[PDB]
Amino acid sequence: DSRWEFPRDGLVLGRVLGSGAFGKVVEGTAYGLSRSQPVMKVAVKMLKPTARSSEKQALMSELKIMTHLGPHLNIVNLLGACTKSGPIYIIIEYCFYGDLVNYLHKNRDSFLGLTLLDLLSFTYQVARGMEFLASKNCVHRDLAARNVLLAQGKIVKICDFGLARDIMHDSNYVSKGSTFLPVKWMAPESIFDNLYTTLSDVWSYGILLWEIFSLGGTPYPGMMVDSTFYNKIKSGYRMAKPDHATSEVYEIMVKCWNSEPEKRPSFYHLSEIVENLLPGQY
Ligand SMILES: *CCC(=O)Nc1ccc(NC(=O)c2ccc(C)c(C#Cc3cnc4cccnn34)c2)cc1C(F)(F)F
Repeated sequence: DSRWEFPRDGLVLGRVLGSGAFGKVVEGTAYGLSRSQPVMKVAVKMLKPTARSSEKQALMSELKIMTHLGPHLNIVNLLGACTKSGPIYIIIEYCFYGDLVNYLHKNRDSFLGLTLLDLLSFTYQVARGMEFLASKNCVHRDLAARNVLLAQGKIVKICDFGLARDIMHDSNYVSKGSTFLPVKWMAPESIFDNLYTTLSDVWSYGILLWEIFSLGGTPYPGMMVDSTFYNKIKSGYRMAKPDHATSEVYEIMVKCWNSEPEKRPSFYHLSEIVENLLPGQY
């Protein structure tokens, strides 16, 4: 679609927010990208010179998929793109607080500020975002706190850095076969039987909830991903309750970690359940 196209001379590129082996996301400023906000801060995903044609095809397809998702409050907001007469730029609205892991770490010590209600809100918003993606038949496959951004007003924005994360030198991604995988976030059917569904996303959402209510802890702390780890998961091992989880929130996580995928709750039902834990009703 040509509606998305934005001229390069209207885009200022700044510091790198994140980089992988062949892609990167840079902070930027866009001039004339909105009539109402003629000077607006953005993030821009682009390829590095290192990238080959396979990684260039993936960026164009990523743009194509993002155009077809349409907008949702809890997904990163696609604003425009640069495609003609140059390398592909994907322009997204800048999320003030950055990624959720670092946000949780920065606010862990002053936690009562950051409140339990804020954590419940993040939990609810992610579920609403994942519900949207599922409705578009998009399986995330890498849902984790590191792939959740936070905009001002404390609004969750699910994202996927993809090529802009160095999964080869990130401890959260374990070598398996030809590539590196977020094993500690993956459902057993994904690890051992290579099945990726919304229901496997629901497992990852449970791991994400553990991240939130541990205030950014590493899942299965101390445990290396090895054959001992793999066998524990198949045998029904699950993480204990994080410090700042209520019993209700822990029960939600355990439901997400059912060994049988069809027994995990939908992202829609998850939204309702978390809603009843929040004060007030709309
Ligand atoms: C169906 C599966 C699917 O579509 N997954 C998917 C794949 C790719 C994305 N793309 C992004 O998340 C994305 C692209 C480009 C850019 C620039 C950004 C960003 C950013 C940003 C904004 N503010 C900050 C602050 C610090 C660091 N980074 N910032 C993101 C998305 C998806 C999705 F899962 F959403 F569908």
